[PDB]
Amino acid sequence: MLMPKEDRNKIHQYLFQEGVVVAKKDFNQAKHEEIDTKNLYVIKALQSLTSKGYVKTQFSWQYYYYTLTEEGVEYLREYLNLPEHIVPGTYI
Amino acid sequence: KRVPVKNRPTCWCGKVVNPDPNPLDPNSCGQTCNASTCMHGCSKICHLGPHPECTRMVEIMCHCGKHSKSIFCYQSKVMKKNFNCQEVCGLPLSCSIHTCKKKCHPGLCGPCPEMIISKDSPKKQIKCYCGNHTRANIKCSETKFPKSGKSSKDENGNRWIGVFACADNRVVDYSCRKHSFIESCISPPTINGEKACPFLPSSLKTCPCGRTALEELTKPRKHCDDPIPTCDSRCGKPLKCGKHSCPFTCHDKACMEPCLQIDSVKCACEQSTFSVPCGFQGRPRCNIKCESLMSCRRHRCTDRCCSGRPSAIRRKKNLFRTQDLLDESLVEAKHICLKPCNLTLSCGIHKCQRKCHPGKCP
Amino acid sequence: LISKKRKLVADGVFYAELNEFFTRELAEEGYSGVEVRVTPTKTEVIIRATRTQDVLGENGRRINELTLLVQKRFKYAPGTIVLYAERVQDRGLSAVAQAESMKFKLLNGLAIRRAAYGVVRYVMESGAKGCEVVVSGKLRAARAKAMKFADGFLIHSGQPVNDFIDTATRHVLMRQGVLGIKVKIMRDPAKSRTGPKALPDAVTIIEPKEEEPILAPSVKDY
Amino acid sequence: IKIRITLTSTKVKQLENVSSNIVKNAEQHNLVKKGPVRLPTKVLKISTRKTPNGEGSKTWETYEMRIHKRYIDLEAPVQIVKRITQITIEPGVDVEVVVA
Amino acid sequence: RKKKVYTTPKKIKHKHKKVKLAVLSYYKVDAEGKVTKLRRECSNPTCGAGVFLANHKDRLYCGKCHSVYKVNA
RNA sequence: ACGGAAGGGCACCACCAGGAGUGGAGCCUGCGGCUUAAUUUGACUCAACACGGGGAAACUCACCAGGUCCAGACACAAUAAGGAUUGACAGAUUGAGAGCUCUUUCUUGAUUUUGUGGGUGGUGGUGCAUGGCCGUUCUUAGUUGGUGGAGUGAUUUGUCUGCUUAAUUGCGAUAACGAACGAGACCUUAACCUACUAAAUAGUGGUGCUAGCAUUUGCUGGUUAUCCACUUCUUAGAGGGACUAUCGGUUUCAAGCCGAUGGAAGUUUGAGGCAAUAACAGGUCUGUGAUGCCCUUAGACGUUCUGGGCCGCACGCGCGCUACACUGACGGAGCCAGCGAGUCUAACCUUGGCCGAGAGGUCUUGGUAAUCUUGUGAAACUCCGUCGUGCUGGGGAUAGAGCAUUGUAAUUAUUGCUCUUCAACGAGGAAUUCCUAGUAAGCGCAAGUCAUCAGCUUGCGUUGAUUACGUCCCUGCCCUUUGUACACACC
Ligand SMILES: [Mg+2]
Ligand SMILES: [Mg+2]
Ligand SMILES: [Mg+2]
Ligand SMILES: [Mg+2]
Ligand SMILES: [Mg+2]
Ligand SMILES: [Mg+2]
Ligand SMILES: [Mg+2]
Ligand SMILES: [Mg+2]
Ligand SMILES: [Mg+2]
Ligand SMILES: [Mg+2]
Ligand SMILES: [Mg+2]
Ligand SMILES: [Mg+2]
Ligand SMILES: [Mg+2]
Ligand SMILES: [Mg+2]
Ligand SMILES: [Mg+2]
Ligand SMILES: [Mg+2]
Ligand SMILES: [Mg+2]
Ligand SMILES: [Mg+2]
Ligand SMILES: [Mg+2]
Ligand SMILES: [Mg+2]
Ligand SMILES: [Mg+2]
Ligand SMILES: [Mg+2]
Ligand SMILES: [Mg+2]
Ligand SMILES: [Mg+2]
Ligand SMILES: [Mg+2]
Ligand SMILES: [Mg+2]
Ligand SMILES: [Mg+2]
Ligand SMILES: [Zn+2]
Ligand SMILES: [Zn+2]
Ligand SMILES: [Zn+2]
Ligand SMILES: [Zn+2]
Ligand SMILES: [Zn+2]
Ligand SMILES: [Zn+2]
Ligand SMILES: [Zn+2]
Ligand SMILES: [Zn+2]
Ligand SMILES: [Zn+2]
Ligand SMILES: [Zn+2]
Ligand SMILES: [Zn+2]
Ligand SMILES: [Zn+2]
Ligand SMILES: [Zn+2]
Ligand SMILES: [Zn+2]
Ligand SMILES: [Zn+2]
Ligand SMILES: [Zn+2]
Ligand SMILES: [Zn+2]
Repeated sequence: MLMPKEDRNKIHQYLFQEGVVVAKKDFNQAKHEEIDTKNLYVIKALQSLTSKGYVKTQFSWQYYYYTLTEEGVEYLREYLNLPEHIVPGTYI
Repeated sequence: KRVPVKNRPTCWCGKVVNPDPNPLDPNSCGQTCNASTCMHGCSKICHLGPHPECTRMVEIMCHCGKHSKSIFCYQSKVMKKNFNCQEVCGLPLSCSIHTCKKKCHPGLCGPCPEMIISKDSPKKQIKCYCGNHTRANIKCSETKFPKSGKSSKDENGNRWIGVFACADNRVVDYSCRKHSFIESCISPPTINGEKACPFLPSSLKTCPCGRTALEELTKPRKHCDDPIPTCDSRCGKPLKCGKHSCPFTCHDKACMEPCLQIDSVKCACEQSTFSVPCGFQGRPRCNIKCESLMSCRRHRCTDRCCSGRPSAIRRKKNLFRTQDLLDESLVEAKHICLKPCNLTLSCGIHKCQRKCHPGKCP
Repeated sequence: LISKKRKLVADGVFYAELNEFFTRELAEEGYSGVEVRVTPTKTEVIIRATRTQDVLGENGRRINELTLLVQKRFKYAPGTIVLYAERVQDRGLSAVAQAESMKFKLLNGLAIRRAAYGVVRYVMESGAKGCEVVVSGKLRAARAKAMKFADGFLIHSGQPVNDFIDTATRHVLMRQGVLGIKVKIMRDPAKSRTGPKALPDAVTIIEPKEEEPILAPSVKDY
Repeated sequence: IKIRITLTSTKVKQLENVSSNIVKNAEQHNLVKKGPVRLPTKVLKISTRKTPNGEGSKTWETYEMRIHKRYIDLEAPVQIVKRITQITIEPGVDVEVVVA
Repeated sequence: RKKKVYTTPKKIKHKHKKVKLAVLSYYKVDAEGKVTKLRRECSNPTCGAGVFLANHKDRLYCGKCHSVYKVNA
């Protein structure tokens, strides 16, 4: 799905720092909470990451809970160009 | 996810496949695993079990950068979000007569907030652009130096910088110095007679109301003495009060201070609004009784449109302690009750000699 | 600034949504329920499950991601919401846990009678007064039917149903369609410890202690 | 000092034991108090058709949630005020304390 | 659900693809001399020194400005 | 299982004695039919038809006439920074400042585009492929093991002749004994408590302060910071209380039943909630991100935008609402409930003041609520008048004109208000519904839906009768016996 590279990156870095992301199933909302990108953009970007085994999705009353996997955190690490085990969303 | 590859026991580090058997370190080369959480890597040698907390201290700085903090990598990151040296920033504030009084802080010092207190000298007194009002103190940023950039000038023309303007309104004379027009306190307000005369044909080619040129509206008056031709469009001349301009049809003379236009003013009771012209001397009175508590609180004030009542309503609205209710001074003087208490004493065979008072008799 | 009616309905719907979320994601962890405790400066969410090690993960990583999930969705401040995991007792006396275990057995490919008799034997062994499991749907044929498997005794009417029977219903998504699993467990009223210890119509007469007839007047003195 | 404690649960027994240990703590500390005023129980009713579709006999069904509210007025100094608001935490019982 | 006759006319008329030209960015060509810039830029510096201001007829047009910079040179 | 077979027992979804009706009229609303571009659709005896919470202006929305967009993940291959692709002013075009498409060029830069696979969505089909839920059989008393007994067996007994009960409820009898579910118990609600604990968010009395009328002292009020006292009324928590008590009849003289007394209460005290086994090819894929299969998937049956439609009217049906007038209409007065609901990052329930015939407007105010709206000052009702047996001052359908409110929008009138118009209807044929006491009936109120819109529904109180206290005639239900050529079971 066509979106700009910068807000694709914004979605990806929010996913990397927080480790989870909750997106209400409300297309045309045009402003996600906690991310200044459109809700449709975050939903479809995370669906694309879900398809390549990088994040898991749970639906549960119209809200799309996403949690990224280990292959996902490694992929986002080398995607956003961070050093190995710099800072994932897995702090003790 | 997957079956271990056949024939691959590893060193505890995993760095080395086919670990050399060591009785001292089982399944281990014995060289540091060095898996890097802390960038340096695990301090301990390869082992069964996870890596211990990092031992290398790192240095981060306080908000202003003046001091550093050597903290262990394992904790430092958290400590980082909290470090503050707290030495005062001290940077000169923009006014330049002040220095930031804030302690070490992230970001800029911000606006000078040093209160400016006029010292006890006439020159020292802070004043208005008109210079009518002298003020004891103001915030430094809040001082607004005149946009004109000219100091307040009076008839003397002595210029003392004004950093605010008083609200008061003053009339300013025409050059003719015969008739005058009402105006507001202004930056460097003009001396009387400085203003060009509307009545004089040469000085003003427009109507008193302005709006359209005077010549187009009517033939221009021959002389300054001759009145400027009045026109239907409203003059809009400022009132002495300044609450409103003027909706009257244009007139050559200045707008009269009394106003046919009545301004709604609410009574002390506030339950009623009486419309009175601007410049009215008095507070509106409505025939209703105050009906509010006396200082004793055993009686209700019967005065009509009492001066004490608005204060009493506000006093009631404010949260009052039991002590506060007992105190007579908080209650307004008009409301204070001077009647004799006339209540039985502790014995009950005597009457209180005191005047009516809140609380139990002595 | 909310009325008490709307506040209590709102935290009821919050409990219902949280329970639905947990039963959607923690199905393979033996999720057996949730409890909410509001506290000055903190609200705590107690998950009652069987596999607490799978609920937690390494250093509670799944717990951290579940706290972050419920936080992000329900707009809580950092530190205001905390989740704990707790190993439920008497797993045989948990209709939701038994229904989920039966669902996963049927999905893995166990026979219906073998799975149902396994769950009824486990519940009866766990000290229940009775168990009853119903499987409904297309069983070995295009025409649907219902199979019932019971042991012990179960009651059906009155307030003791709310007191003693626990029931759960699950949807099993087989390749021919949906099977319905219904599990009813009547616990022993004697082991309750919270509320009535017996059925309403149970009457216990205590045994009179027998004393020998004295047949002689006597006086004890001090 | 004029504090008021409001308890607004749906669980009668937990509400009553919270009220009881607050009032016994108050009389143990010898605090003058207005006793637990029990407001009218407010019943929240929702009436629905039983059927998910619309056929059959028109059978209706009323569900209700009962809210029980109590309040206690206390005149106690501030240290016992914080100890009271730090003690008596019960699941399902909503407690709020207000001053003046 | 019978069928769709499509009484609306034959209008499968899907547009261009940002029409594929040859090489672009014609500034100008100069033998052993400096090249200037044809299609002079928008006065808005949000659209500055990189945008070719369009020249259709009787107006000029911007994409970096957005859609609106209408002047008649 | 059925019987136009028998015996016993029952039920106002049966009758009897009656009450209110409905069926006749106008209108409202749902269904069919017809009509239509479309008038989306499910459901058709009880157990479809004011039902899908279905009171649709847009939305909802599924239908019709048209216009966009992709929200086609992912993989592979191709094109490809000498550029994959995206967007767009103006004009043309279009209902449309939709570049949708075209002219003209700018802009973007690896996200895309094209093809194959594979997905995704679908209020598309299938409720006769399903889950769950609901309805119904079936508001009645019924259902099942174990071990014994009978039978070659299907099966039977237990689970029964009598009597009793609302009840396989019990007394009992007894090839059965001991059990389980259902019934009952239970739980919620309504009735009682001058007994307990209390209450400035409930009240009452007294004392302060104060008004009016009287005159020793009284009566009716106002004011809570003016304080004190109390808990009868009110609200809860904890308990008490009824168990058919006592007495008298009657019955193998048992279970029980009938009368009287006492009692707040004596039809299991009233009303509910819960509610077995076995089933229906009942309803529902249009509640569901519940679902299998089938269909479709980019000029899509996805989704959105604009405009229509769901309301269209020769007709036939089912819920209802207003009435045919004096046991009334109208006008002034009088003047009394209970159940409830309400605003935060919003704009809800709204007192009071002012303006306006009204509807409404406006300035404020209290209330996140036992406090404020709200004593919800409701309506029927009472009392004085006006009318006067005239389709009449009964009735208010159908029309015309104007003023307001909700809403982006009211044209096929959203509702409200004002003046005018003033139709059927003179108590309703065969038929047919519901109902036994604070019940029927009358009367309004709150809530649901809800921006606006009740002639609907779910509850609530106000006023309050007649007539049974039975029966098996009709329509059905339970149990037993009996006949059967029935077993998809008398259609
Ligand atoms: Mg009867
Ligand atoms: Mg009938
Ligand atoms: Mg009859
Ligand atoms: Mg009628
Ligand atoms: Mg029936
Ligand atoms: Mg529509
Ligand atoms: Mg539409
Ligand atoms: Mg659709
Ligand atoms: Mg069916
Ligand atoms: Mg079904
Ligand atoms: Mg046998
Ligand atoms: Mg035998
Ligand atoms: Mg047997
Ligand atoms: Mg008084
Ligand atoms: Mg007797
Ligand atoms: Mg009963
Ligand atoms: Mg369904
Ligand atoms: Mg319709
Ligand atoms: Mg009906
Ligand atoms: Mg009339
Ligand atoms: Mg009248
Ligand atoms: Mg009332
Ligand atoms: Mg409507
Ligand atoms: Mg309504
Ligand atoms: Mg309706
Ligand atoms: Mg025969
Ligand atoms: Mg046959
Ligand atoms: Zn090693
Ligand atoms: Zn380190
Ligand atoms: Zn290590
Ligand atoms: Zn510092
Ligand atoms: Zn300064
Ligand atoms: Zn500073
Ligand atoms: Zn001044
Ligand atoms: Zn002059
Ligand atoms: Zn003029
Ligand atoms: Zn003037
Ligand atoms: Zn004035
Ligand atoms: Zn006064
Ligand atoms: Zn006094
Ligand atoms: Zn006044
Ligand atoms: Zn004395
Ligand atoms: Zn005194
Ligand atoms: Zn530009």
